[PDB]
Amino acid sequence: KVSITVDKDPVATSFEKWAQPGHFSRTLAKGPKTTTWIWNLHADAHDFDSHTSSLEDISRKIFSAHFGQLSIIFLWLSGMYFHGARFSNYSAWLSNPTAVKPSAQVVWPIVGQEVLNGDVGGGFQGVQITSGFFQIWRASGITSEVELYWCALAGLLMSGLMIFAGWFHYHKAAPKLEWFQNAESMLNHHLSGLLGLGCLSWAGHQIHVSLPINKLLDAGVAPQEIPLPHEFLVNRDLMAQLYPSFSKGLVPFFTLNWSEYSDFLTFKGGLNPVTGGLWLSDTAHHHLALAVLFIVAGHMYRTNWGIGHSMKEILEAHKGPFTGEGHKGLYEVLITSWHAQLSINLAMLGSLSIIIAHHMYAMPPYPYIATDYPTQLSLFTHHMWIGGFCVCGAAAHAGIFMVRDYNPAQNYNNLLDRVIRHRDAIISHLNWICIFLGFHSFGLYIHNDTMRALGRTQDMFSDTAIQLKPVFAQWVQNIHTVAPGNTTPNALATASYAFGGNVVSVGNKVAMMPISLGTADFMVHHIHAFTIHVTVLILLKGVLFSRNSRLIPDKANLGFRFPCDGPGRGGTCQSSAWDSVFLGLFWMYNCISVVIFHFSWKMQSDVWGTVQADNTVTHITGGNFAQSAITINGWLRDFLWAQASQVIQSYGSSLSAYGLIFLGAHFIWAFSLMFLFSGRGYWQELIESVVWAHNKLNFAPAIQPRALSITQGRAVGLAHYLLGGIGTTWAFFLARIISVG
Amino acid sequence: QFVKPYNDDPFVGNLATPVSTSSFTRSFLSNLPAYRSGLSPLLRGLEIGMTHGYFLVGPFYKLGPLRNSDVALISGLFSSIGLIIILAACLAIYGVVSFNEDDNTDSLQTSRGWKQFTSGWLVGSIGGASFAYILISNIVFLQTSGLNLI
Amino acid sequence: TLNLQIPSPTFEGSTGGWLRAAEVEEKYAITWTSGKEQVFEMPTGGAAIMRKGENLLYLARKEQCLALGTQLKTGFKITDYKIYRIFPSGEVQYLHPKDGVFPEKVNAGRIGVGNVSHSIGKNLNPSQIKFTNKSFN
Amino acid sequence: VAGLTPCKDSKDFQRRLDGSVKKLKTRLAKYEKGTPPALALEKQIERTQARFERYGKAGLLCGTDGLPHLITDGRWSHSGEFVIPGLFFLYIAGWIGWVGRSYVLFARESDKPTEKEIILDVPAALSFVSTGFIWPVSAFKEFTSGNLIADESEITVSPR
Amino acid sequence: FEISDGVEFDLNPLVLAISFLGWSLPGLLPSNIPLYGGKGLTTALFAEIGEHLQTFPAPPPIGDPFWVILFIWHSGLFATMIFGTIGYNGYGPKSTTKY
Amino acid sequence: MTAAYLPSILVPLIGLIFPGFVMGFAFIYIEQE
Amino acid sequence: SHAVKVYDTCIGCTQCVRACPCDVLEMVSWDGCKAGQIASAPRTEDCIGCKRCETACPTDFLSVRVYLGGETTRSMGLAY
Ligand code: CLA
Ligand code: CLA
Ligand code: CLA
Ligand SMILES: CC1=CCCC(C)(C)[C@H]1/C=C/C(C)=C/C=C/C(C)=C/C=C/C=C(C)/C=C/C=C(C)/C=C/C1=C(C)CCCC1(C)C
Ligand SMILES: CC1=C(C/C=C(\C)CCC[C@H](C)CCC[C@H](C)CCCC(C)C)C(=O)c2ccccc2C1=O
Ligand code: SF4
Repeated sequence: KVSITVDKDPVATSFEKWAQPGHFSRTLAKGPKTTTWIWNLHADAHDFDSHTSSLEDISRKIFSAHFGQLSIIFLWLSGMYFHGARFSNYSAWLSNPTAVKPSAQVVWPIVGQEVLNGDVGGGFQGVQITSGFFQIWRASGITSEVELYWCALAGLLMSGLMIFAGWFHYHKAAPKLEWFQNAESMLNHHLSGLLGLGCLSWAGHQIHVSLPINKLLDAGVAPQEIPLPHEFLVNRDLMAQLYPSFSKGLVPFFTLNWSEYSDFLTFKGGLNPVTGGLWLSDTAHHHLALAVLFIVAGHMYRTNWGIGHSMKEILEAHKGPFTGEGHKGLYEVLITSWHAQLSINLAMLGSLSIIIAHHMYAMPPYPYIATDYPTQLSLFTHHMWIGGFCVCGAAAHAGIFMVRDYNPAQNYNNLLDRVIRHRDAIISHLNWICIFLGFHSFGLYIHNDTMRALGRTQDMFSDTAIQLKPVFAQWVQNIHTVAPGNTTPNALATASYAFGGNVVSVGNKVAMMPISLGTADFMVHHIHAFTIHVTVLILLKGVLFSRNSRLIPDKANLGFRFPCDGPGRGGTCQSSAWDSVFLGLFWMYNCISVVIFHFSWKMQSDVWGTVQADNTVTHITGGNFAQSAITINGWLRDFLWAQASQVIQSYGSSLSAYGLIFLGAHFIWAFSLMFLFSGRGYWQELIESVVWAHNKLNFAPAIQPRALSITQGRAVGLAHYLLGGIGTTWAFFLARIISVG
Repeated sequence: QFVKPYNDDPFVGNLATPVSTSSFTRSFLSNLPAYRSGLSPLLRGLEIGMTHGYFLVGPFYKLGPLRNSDVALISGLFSSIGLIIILAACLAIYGVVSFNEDDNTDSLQTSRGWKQFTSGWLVGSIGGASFAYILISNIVFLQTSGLNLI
Repeated sequence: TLNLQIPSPTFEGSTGGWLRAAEVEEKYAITWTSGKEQVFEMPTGGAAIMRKGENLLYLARKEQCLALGTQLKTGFKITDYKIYRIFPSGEVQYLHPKDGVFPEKVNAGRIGVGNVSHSIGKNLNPSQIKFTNKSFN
Repeated sequence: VAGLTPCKDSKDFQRRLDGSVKKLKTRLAKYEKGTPPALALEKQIERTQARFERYGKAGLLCGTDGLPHLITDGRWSHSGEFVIPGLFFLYIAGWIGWVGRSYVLFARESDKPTEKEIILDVPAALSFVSTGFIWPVSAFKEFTSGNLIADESEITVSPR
Repeated sequence: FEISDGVEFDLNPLVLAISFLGWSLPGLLPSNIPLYGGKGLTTALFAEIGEHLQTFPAPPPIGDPFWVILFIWHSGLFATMIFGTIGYNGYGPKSTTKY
Repeated sequence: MTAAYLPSILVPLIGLIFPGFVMGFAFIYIEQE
Repeated sequence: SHAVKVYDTCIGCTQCVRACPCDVLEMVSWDGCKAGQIASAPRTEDCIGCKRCETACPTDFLSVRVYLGGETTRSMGLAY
């Protein structure tokens, strides 16, 4: 029976434990004999599985932590809306979106930092923003700072509601483990209620607010002259002017005469010629169809009324001759381990973020986002980074599950056991494929560099020489170009003009034009494959060898996160799943850096640009990608050296902050190498000398100073490495794109 | 059902799988020269080298430095011969280093057996490279990869 | 002595088992009695079912054998596990429970090997044991 | 005068001032009069002019680059450039160190020194913060009374 | 025929024939879209094979319906082949496992 | 036979023959009982 | 093989013996410590060098020391 059961007043709200750091942990509650205690407090703050053996306690803590996170996110959103309402040039941008640069942040004039308040436009000077909030609001139909103030108020109220809910559901009414372990009910409610009703409500909002307001805005009406959303809601005649099918009502809906709504529910495709974004009348239909799909999908599982599926039955029924027992035990694993669920959900969320980055650039969804090149680049790279981090976290928590919550008794001759029983084949084959891809993807660049340096330019892998044409990608592009009318008969235009078609231009500037793939694109795609495969190798190898290996037969006893197992067996450094995550994070950084560089150069060289009166488009770099992106020297000179000019010549401008952050990110990246190339013994001995100096003056801390643990040194090195690298790319990208757009 | 212990030994570092222990796999492996029964190490080497020096001429012929020249095929054959000599040297040094002079009766895991294998491999490889050179030089379809029919 | 007829814990196979080095150099074995049919974790990877009675298992390394023994002793309550080492000649030797009692508890008969008659601070210097046969002890 | 020219009478300094003011005025020309941007840019111009005038009158020396240079050798004519500023530093830093050391000893003679070092006894900490204003005489008094320097035989050291 | 060390496998070609027909007969369903012409998937594939055999050495140019028709038809055919072998060997007349 | 031929006569030697022979002999020496 | 040595500082806690993944350390009789037992290293040829014994040692400076020496198959922990 799916039912609600809670414990009343399980934990008393009191500050007694606020003054007892480490209370959650038995080893830490004693006190800080050394400085390692301080670091352990933070490393084990949110490891609820190591505080108690009670799954109920862990689940309640997780529920309340989620409520706190939602309150933080709502506060973030309310802050963004309030800054848009008070410290922005949103009205001027609405008046002339193609001339004034969006800005919603202003700095104080203290030490000359007021230079960062650049001339964005609209009589306003602030910090140009690249998050796309202006376009989000324009699509939502917001035309005033009053509406943004009300948005901020709603965000603040929801943040308060979420924090109250977290406190209430930890200290007043904490649900029980039987409540938590309702996968069928939770999936039904999420799918139908959360997703389906969310997209249904958004479709209603688009049909009643966004569509007419944006129709008038594209018609050129002034934001002040556009009527209000409640006017549209209550005046069916006013709406029936813009969309003449509202005079028909909901009778077509309930009689299945849905064609009557083709005026505002259509499958046009392409991009709005005025704004350069997707048709909001297409987005409304998209969200309505998604609502139907999700509400139907949320009726699949059994809750209380017999109708539905049991995922245990499905999984146990899915087995074959190559898999023995198949998916047996997985339902229990997933309703008894939060780490397995976290790994699955993180992998899916990161992959979704990557998919979102690709689609949101090729099919600009918001009005006036496509010609806002800083926004496009920033969003693409941002979501790429989020996806990479989520994937690495998925690997980490898969390893944590394998070490902590994996029980061989419950997993016998199922898929998990069989994977562990042939892990050597998997890793050896992935090793071979990684080496093959590395060779035949990077040695090609090396071959080209050597041939261009030797003057044998006819021996290179180039479009003007030996060719490596991505015929399959070009074939798919041709399919998608010709689909309108043939394989998608009732669509007027292609899904994206990147596959092919006519240039979409807004404000004498390209919004989206065909993206042509050649030898350089073939090369960079195979390098992307290489990097993804190597990252997968590192992460999967760590996960599979988390518990045991030929080297360390008892590794689950050492744990998921241990430094080593000593200098024996030749040396057993970094042999833990945690260290696999550490190296795989390095490699994820490599992969995403190459991906975002590919995006930046390709889009600045073959998509983005200004279109002349001759209908010809001149790009930001002008075709340098086809003949330069085939050599590492080409990348070093025509991309890094060439495009770093904007950020290195930003002093004295409003991008001087980008220049300074460029240098500081370089500093942090280099500073990471001190932790990464070094070990703990040297720093402990240096601390011994420094402590002698302190003792010579008859004083020294009661908390004995210690060098960072081996794992913590690796973690600090990795964190500084990632911060420095990503910050360098951040400053470089933003300075370049805000200078040339 | 399909995946089982190797040789009914659950603790050997192997699994019996369709790719590893199917009837087609076993027949193919047992009929390859490296495993066929009755062949001398010399005949094994002969067949293997014949097969290898043939494919070697093409990559060199069609992608080598002198591929757009009138001496592309001869250059290719020559470069195959050089690589064959290098690999024969590798085989010889491997034989002298790995196998000691005890006599196991030419089982391909003996000094004499490996010497015969490397000699046969050299002869067969050079012969196969020459055969491929002759066929390419004399047949247009091979010089154009079929772009004579266009 | 070791009886090579003891059944094995009905393992389903793995790629973590012993390799040619086991047939050429050394192959370790472990024998233990179990009161029922439980599921244990192989030191090489995967799950196995131990039989009711005596169980014999082959591994490539003494550390693998001793990790399996520790698992049996702690997870389960089996402490009659004996470890042997087998050479290609058929020279099966006996290693664990070397004297029939585990090393963690003192037993009469053992002789101290590698014991030194001072603290580590009394070790000689390499300069003092250089160009000589003296030991830093 | 030492090896450079006074900054109050340097064409390079005047040119730098002119360039800064002209940049600000060019930025201002595109904003309506009385609007917040115009007022902000005007205030920036005023601040630049005041800074340059004050630097000129300060007696700072300026090189061929047109930027003030500091003579940190001990010359009393340029004490305000390094020495007096550095004396203020040394005062503040000795204050910080003296009060921190005092608190370390206070926590040392406590029931739970580690608890006192992670969760502080801020009344006593503020007491020490106050004491820190005569740290030079206090520190020398500690030194001469022998409570500062520990003996060689009472400090742990590694073996040779 | 042994699919593994000692596991036997029938490898009946009538399974292949039945799966081919199961995917191809539905493929006859015509469509007036340009890709198919007026005809179905299987008939369009046959027509393209003949048309590009008339011009033998020259491959069907990129953008020709041949590639898309080939890919879709073979995707469906392989799916039906997998399902048919599953049905014949697991749900068939001599299977042992209750699937 | 002039000195101008010496580069073409020697560079292949020093760069392919000397390394090959050295590597083979060193291989035989290092792996030898 | 690695050279494992024990000194007079042994207190007979036996944790060095219990921490060894191999069986290299065993308890023998002694009169220099209250427990009456001292660690000894008879099977030093099985030592891998993990220093788990060193980690599980409570005496100021370790009573058990592992000096890593020549490497063999067993020392390198090579299952192949
Ligand atoms: C420093 C020494 C050195 C020398 C002298 C050469 C010489 C040569 N290299 Mg280069 N090469 C070197 C180092 C050197 N390489 C290194 C370190 C690398 C690794 C990056 C390469 C990688 C490399 C590649 C990838 C290629 C070359 C090629 C060539 C050829 C030049 C182009 C041409 O038209 O010839 C080609 C025309 C020919 C007729 C080739 C005839 C070669 C004969 C058969 C050589 C005799 C070999 C000999 C019998 C072996 C003895 C083995 C013994 C030492 C154990 C030429 C044979 C090209 C080539 O075609 O090589 C076959 C080529 O594709 N080299
Ligand atoms: C849904 C997201 C999610 C959730 C709920 C968790 C939850 C958990 N993770 Mg994490 N994890 C995630 C994502 C997530 N992870 C991702 C994306 C990754 C990949 C990087 C990881 C990788 C990972 C590892 C490798 C480990 C965990 C561990 C844990 C557990 C304890 C973490 C802890 O105590 O943090 C407390 C919080 C901190 C220590 C703060 C860390 C923040 C660092 C210092 C960087 C912050 C920089 C910040 C952005 C500012 C930069 C700007 C600069 C100018 C200041 C906990 C169950 C640990 C575990 O289970 O061990 C047994 C563990 O070892 N996670
Ligand atoms: C705005 C300018 C500025 C800034 C941001 C800093 C920042 C810093 N200075 Mg300072 N410094 C400045 C100007 C500045 N300085 C100037 C103008 C001078 C010249 C007088 C100095 C001279 C100076 C010295 C001599 C030292 C620093 C140190 C430091 C660092 C640590 C200070 C500390 O921990 O204090 C908190 C206080 C303590 C921890 C107590 C002990 C240390 C202080 C400095 C002792 C003061 C009294 C003592 C009797 C002085 C003897 C000096 C003699 C041996 C030369 C810190 C990064 C310290 C450093 O880098 O150490 C590695 C350091 O020793 N600075
Ligand atoms: C695995 C797979 C999947 C899809 C289908 C596909 C067919 C591609 C299949 C793969 C097939 C492959 C890899 C085929 C490759 C074939 C090869 C390399 C064949 C080689 C043949 C070699 C031949 C004749 C050699 C002939 C040599 C001769 C006379 C030599 C004669 C001589 C000798 C030996 C010595 C003295 C001189 C003299 C007399 C000239
Ligand atoms: C430098 C270094 C040290 C010495 C560094 C230490 C002990 C760090 C202590 C730094 C102080 C205590 C942090 C506070 C001061 C910082 C300036 C503030 C930023 C830190 C907070 C945000 C946490 C190690 O101990 C170490 C250990 C293992 C591998 C590599 C290394 C290593 O590289
Ligand atoms: S741990 Fe150190 S002290 Fe305790 S027994 Fe083993 S050796 Fe002797």
